[PDB]
Amino acid sequence: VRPKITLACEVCKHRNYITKKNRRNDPDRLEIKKFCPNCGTHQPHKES
Amino acid sequence: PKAKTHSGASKRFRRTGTGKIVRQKANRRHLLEHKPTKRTRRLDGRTTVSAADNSRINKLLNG
Amino acid sequence: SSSRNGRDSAAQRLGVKRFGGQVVKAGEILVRQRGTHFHPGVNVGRGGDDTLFALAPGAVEFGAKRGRKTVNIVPVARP
Amino acid sequence: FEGGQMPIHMRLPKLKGFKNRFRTEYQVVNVGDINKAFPQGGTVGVDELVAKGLVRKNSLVKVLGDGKLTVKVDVTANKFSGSAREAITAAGGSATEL
RNA sequence: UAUAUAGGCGUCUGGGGGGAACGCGGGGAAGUGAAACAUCUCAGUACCCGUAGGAAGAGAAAACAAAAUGUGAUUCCGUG
RNA sequence: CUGCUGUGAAUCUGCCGGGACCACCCGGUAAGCCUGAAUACUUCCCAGUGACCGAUAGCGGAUUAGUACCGUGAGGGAAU
RNA sequence: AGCGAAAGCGAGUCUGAAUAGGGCGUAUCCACACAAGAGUGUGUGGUGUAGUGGUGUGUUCUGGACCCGAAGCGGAGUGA
RNA sequence: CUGUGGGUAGGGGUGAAAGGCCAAUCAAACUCCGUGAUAGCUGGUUCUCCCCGAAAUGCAUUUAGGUGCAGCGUCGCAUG
RNA sequence: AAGUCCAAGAGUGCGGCAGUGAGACGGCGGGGGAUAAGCUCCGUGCGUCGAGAGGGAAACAGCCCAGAUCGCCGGCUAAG
RNA sequence: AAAACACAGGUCCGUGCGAAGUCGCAAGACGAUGUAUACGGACUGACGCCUGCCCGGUGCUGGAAGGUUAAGAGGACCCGUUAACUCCCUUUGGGGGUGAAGCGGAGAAUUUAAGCCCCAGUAAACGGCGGUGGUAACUAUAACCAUCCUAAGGUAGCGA
RNA sequence: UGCACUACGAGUAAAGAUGCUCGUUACGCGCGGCAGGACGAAAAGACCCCGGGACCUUCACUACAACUUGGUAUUGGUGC
RNA sequence: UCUGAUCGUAUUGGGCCUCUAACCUCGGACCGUAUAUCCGGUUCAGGGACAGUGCCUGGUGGGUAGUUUAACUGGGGCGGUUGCCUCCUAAAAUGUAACGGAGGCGCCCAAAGGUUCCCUCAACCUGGACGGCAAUCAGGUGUUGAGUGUAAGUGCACAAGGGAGCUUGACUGCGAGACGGACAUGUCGAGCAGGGACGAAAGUCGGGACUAGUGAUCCGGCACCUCUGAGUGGAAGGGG
Repeated sequence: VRPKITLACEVCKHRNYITKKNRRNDPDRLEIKKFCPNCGTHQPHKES
Repeated sequence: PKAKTHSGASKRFRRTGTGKIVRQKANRRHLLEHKPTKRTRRLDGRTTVSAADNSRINKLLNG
Repeated sequence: SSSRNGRDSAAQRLGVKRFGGQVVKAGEILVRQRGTHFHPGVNVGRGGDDTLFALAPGAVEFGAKRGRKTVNIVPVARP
Repeated sequence: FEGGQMPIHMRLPKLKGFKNRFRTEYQVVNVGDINKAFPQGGTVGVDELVAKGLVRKNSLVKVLGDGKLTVKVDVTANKFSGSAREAITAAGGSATEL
């Protein structure tokens, strides 16, 4: 009902974060701006 | 008969230049989602083994 | 019979860790609490779990500001 | 044995890394020791260092610049640290890596 | 059952069994330890089988090492 | 490296070994052998040794000793 | 001679784009300065760092492991 | 019913079945060996005196009559 | 800030060696019990026994006095 | 020493005969110098009256079409190294993309057994063998009213 | 069979005393008897619990002995 | 010959009927052999390419074997419990037991996080339409009495409670001096690149008012890495 989701950077496709959403409340792949360390700037991060 | 070294201790502990026995902290292998990065950093790296366990760790490492 | 009780959490060892007059480094935990029984005072900060710690060094001083017990750090002049 | 609870040699993680079977390790001698052993300077090879008792007899010698160099030395070691080479040159000597 | 054979007759030559240890080749436990236990250990131990000899097995690299005009059968010690 | 089961190659532009495969590169020419010394042991014999025992010790056995005795037996097994 | 997981570098090293701080090391101690009073640092200059072989002793490791004691387990045999 | 001579043997025999009998022992005989099995258990552990001197708590524990570490003793150093 | 300070034979740190980890009763504070138990579980820079002789409670580990270095056929006392 | 075992009698099951079963690694043996009116096994236990219902669970005995289903030479694809292709720097050589022959991996489609799933039997196989409650069920009672659930509801007989 | 010139009552005590307290009783030593005590002897309680065994059971686990598949030795003219 | 019904050969396959030669027969007769229900040679008669066991393979498998079948526990069993959080026990620091008294927890968050800025909630009428105890938004009155996502507390009205704007501070990467700390887990993060807004300047944030919402190590997965790569090149594998 709330899986461990892995957010990856859209630019480098580095799996950077592991959060938990609710698959029901927010079924769509989560999109939030966080910075990959290797990129440096906050870039859009999406579920794997 | 040579004194055999404990393999597990040999693999989990190390000595520094001065001789301090160092170890990595537990709770950093898996189930890392909920752990705040502050806890993960606190657990990161090596620390000297506590004085209480220093004796038995040294005995296991020497023989 | 059988009692439905028998449980209790591990005591968290709360309370004041530095009392008024104790000199502390910049960062020492002055109090541990669940709410804000003590509110942070001058050069005292409040942490995530409501821990009062010293933002600056010096002696702890318990006071009251507007009917709220407060923990302050008064600087200690180097002699 | 620790009473049956997970021992300290099992509840702690194994230290990270590998030992690198092929690691090339150097017996090191510092330029301060070069000074102390050779106040006269001169050619200082692995044989000279071993004779003066600064490195093991059959080993890859490396030179490090920890002390201070004040004499002309023609050192010859498998490798030289940057500081060791710099001090060897500054003292009017030469650092032939061989 | 026919060239032809299993076998039968006669003669020489050997074998048989014992032996404490060591050898080689096979089979191969369990108590035990793992503070339980099965992997594992015990242990290739005990025991068992087959076999030698004064010794035996291995032995003269289609080897090992790594760029050294490297060593050059095996075995056995010390180290590693 | 090896056992049992199948499948099963070429003979030097061959084949192995380098802990899978290469312009590779090195080691070289297996699938048949015999080979002393260095090594292990002491039933037995000889000459010695002991900061070994000294008759409840030392071999079980200084005398009858694997005897007497016990057990159907394997076996156990003294005392002096 | 350490740091690190090694290309490794080396009185430094690891972490880190980030001379950002920390970890671990540079025996120890003394003086000089520069700094900051966040608990002291930074360099500079001094004396120069102490292991390692026997061996005693106490613990300890592998062995029977201070000594005695099971019921039971295994191997090979003996018994109707 | 019984004599004599036989046969069946240990995870096996035999059992008009009692788990009975299998050499005064049988819910797996006996002897030797593994073997000085192992036992968190019980017992025992031998001369003296001088100094100090506990603990029976905490945590954890396939743990609760065991053990690890801490607490408390002692002996060395260091601070004083 | 003093006191104790030719000592408490103190505190702290690091090492060698531990033993202990079954506690008992008494006073006080409490839980369980019936605000029974010589009950049970806690707290107590509380005590004593444990590990403590001596005097008193008659006898009587835990109560009161009092902590035995030895010898006196000396004296003063504690509880009583 | 019995109420237990056995027993003669019964029933079921197995067995086409170096049988089944058993001792054996095996050979061989017993069974049996026997032959289905014989053997082995299970239960019951003379004899007499009888052994009523149930094959749902589990065994056994047959198999209904499927599905699942190891061991293989079914070996797509993919992956390693590279003869070689292309291009960048850079030019007395290393940076990407494509990459045959091969040899070396991991290997999917497809592929057929038993068993399982599944259908029918089997209770002298292990085992099962209720309610209603509306009746006069007779108010000693066996059926009857017509009722839910399974596979069925304990039939005769006996019973402190 | 630790002792011994081994009383009784009420007590106290590890809560059932020949051995301790305060009393009571009792000349020493035997002999024949009886069995109330010495928590009498016997057998390191067969109960209970804990630890460990063994054997037994089973839709406990893991194995192993006892049935199907592939090709191997089985084998082909012309077959479908 | 390209989509393509049929091609005839040779190679190799699932299956059915078989020809006998493998192999089998405790079916017969012979001979070794005077003795012989042994066995093994010949032969005949049957099976037959099955069966048999060999290797590998699936199933059934207490038939046998080795084992495991927890502790606490006012004896043991039955029952109950075992980890975490909150309270009282708990003797005004910390801590403190019982099979003591009570409850919660193995979650919810993409907003219920961050940040800026605003607001206060209960309880009664002058009074109201269907409108009642309770709706309204009736503020008209009334002093912080409700509400905190969720147990309990400690807090919160200054708000931590109620609203909106933007946004993704789980600064993720690097990390202060410090501290909470039998051995195995927590509080601030002052600084750094890169952010978030609101804005306007100043400004604050390392998920939540706080303490539960979790599981060491070992083993392996999966991504990225300027790490190693058993002669060298890669590769496998390993490492971070």
